[PDB]
Amino acid sequence: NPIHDRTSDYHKYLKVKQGDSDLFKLTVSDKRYIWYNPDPKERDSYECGEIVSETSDSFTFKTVDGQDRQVKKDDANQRNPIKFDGVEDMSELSYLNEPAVFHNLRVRYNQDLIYTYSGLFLVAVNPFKRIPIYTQEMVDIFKGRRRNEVAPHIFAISDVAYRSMLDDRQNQSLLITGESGAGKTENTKKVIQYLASVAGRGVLEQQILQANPILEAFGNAKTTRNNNASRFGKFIEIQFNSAGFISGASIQSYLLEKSRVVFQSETERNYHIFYQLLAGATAEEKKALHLAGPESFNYLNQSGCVDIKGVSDSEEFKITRQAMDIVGFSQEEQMSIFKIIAGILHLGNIKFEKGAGEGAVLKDKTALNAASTVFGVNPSVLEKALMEPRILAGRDLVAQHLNVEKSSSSRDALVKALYGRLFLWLVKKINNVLCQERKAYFIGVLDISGFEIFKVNSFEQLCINYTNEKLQQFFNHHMFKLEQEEYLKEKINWTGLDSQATIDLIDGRQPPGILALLDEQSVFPNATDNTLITKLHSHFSKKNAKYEEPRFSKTEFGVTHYAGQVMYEIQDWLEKNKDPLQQDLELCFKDSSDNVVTKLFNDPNIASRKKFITVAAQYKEQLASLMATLETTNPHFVRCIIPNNKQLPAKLEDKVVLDQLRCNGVLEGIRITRKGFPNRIIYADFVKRYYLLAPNVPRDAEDSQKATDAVLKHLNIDPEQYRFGITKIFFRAGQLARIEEARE
Ligand SMILES: [Mg+2]
Repeated sequence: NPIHDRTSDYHKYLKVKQGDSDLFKLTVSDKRYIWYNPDPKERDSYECGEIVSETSDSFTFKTVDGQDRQVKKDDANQRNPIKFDGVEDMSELSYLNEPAVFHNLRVRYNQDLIYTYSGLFLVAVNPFKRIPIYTQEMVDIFKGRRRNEVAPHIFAISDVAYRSMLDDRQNQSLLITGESGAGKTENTKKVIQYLASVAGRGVLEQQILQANPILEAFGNAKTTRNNNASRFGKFIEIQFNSAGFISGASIQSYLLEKSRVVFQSETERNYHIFYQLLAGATAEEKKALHLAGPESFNYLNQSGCVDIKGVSDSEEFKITRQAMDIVGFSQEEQMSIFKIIAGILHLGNIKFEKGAGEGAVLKDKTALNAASTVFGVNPSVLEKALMEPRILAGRDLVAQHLNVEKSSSSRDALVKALYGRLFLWLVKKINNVLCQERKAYFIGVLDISGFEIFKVNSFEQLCINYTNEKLQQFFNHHMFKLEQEEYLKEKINWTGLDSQATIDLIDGRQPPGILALLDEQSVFPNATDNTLITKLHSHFSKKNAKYEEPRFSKTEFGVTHYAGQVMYEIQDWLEKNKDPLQQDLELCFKDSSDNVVTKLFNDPNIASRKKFITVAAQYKEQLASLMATLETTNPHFVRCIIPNNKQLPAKLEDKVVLDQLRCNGVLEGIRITRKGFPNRIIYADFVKRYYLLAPNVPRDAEDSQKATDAVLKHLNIDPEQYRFGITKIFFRAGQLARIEEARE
């Protein structure tokens, strides 16, 4: 049994290596240390100082290069005794200050132990290298094991959720969030791998597993932070019958980055599918789709990057086509998907020219025709809908001759609409195959970004930060409910409203919040960026404590989020909220001869947001349905963390890491925890380690509570620092570290 065989891969890769002995005496030391900042302007870079003496309210310590500093006891970050280095749950630490939390993570990360609990959270730090802990053999170890019987792992939280589903008869959710490159999608895939194995058996399992490469081909791209970045969020429901076997699955997607189709920043790529197609198509597909190399398409030849190191786009095309076969897209469906992809690239090569007054005409029709052929549309109808759309102006419908720039924007809008709708069609198609109208239970997995705070923040950042306000509020309420249950159950008296202001500033109706004011401006076609930002300042500047009008910028505003202030710029929000596409372009493509393209334009479930609503209103409603579903589940929270910004292994950077722990709720959770009784230990466990600290207890004394009390009395510990629970002693912060340091 690998859990008990210390030579196994389980022990080597997931545990701190255990020596011949764990006796208290091995770890005895008279040194006491403090974590301190060598430079006080760097709040989260620490070094270890040896305390050399103390007064009533201060410590004096030696810094690393020999200099005496002093610190008030009340301000000190004491270092946990060495036995605590490597513990599997931060809730086991006696000193719970920030550098002590970072130290335990780093100790573990130094041994390639990338998973560590913190109370309710599983903290997962990307190793940026392969560690072989996700094999079938590794799956089998976690089957049926309680959290406290096996090491931290995404498989163990997956098993606890599965058993809770079966035992409590309650749907479950796993919320997996964090920065780009942190590992969320890979962990999401491991949860699905795990459930398919413990609960599967089959062709349905295979289809559920193959849904993923399809959506990654279409919704992931190389960015500067991740070679395989997800540019859409997702919520996957894995469905079960009441006997606990997988019966189905459903996928909801969110915030697909449609703008990447038409523009990529330097060294970034477009969506993988465009390179796959070009690399992987047969000679006969290339000629039928009129394809050349990526250097021949404006939508793929601007960033300077068409290749990803270690990735073969033609081998990935094969993988994507195999996935499609297995889910059951027909050969004709697949061809039409590739026709849409090829036609977008052809659209992007249309070059608009001035032909007189502007004008915009097409002198070479080759790209127009190629696009028209592949989409099944009339090129003369496409041409006019692009450059001379008929516009309603009062009661008159008149063709307006657009100039080159508006013609080019309209073409871009068409491309983004084709891409967005195709993606939604793909999701619906996969759902039609996988989804069970009659599931008994589900485990839902959310894989989305945590808070996004960039150098520039725009409408999509406000959306995902609004989502993360809700999810952090949900976690807070959950944490409050479970802590009070724990204290109740052990009979111990100790005794997200916070998030509501920010949420109301964003989504309030009366008085109107930011999205309501955005939506109001959206019915006025001549409203501008300036009219919108002015309205926002008029309502909130100096009037709402979570908002800030900048000192100087005229296009930005600040929101105080859970994770700190975010500055947003409002350029183009009015356009983003309406997502406009000329009606003559809808009309052109509504009459397509292609059986996929017609759906993108004639099925109102795909072609339109529902009835009339804006993009913000739809985002608010989809978030409220998501929250409604999560509130019916027993949730589990996974916080993925990136160790540095360079995609390098073995380089865990304190400032990068701690900033994420502050943003994602981990440090706040600990700060709240550490105030009550954070260490709660099964009496027999306590006795088993500490019996030699007192006379006449019996390492296995049958009366565990009494023997615990014997040691506490013998050491004369202040009774205010502990509480006897029905099954555990509860300790205030620091107390257990002082017991660990007592004399044998
Ligand atoms: Mg991802």
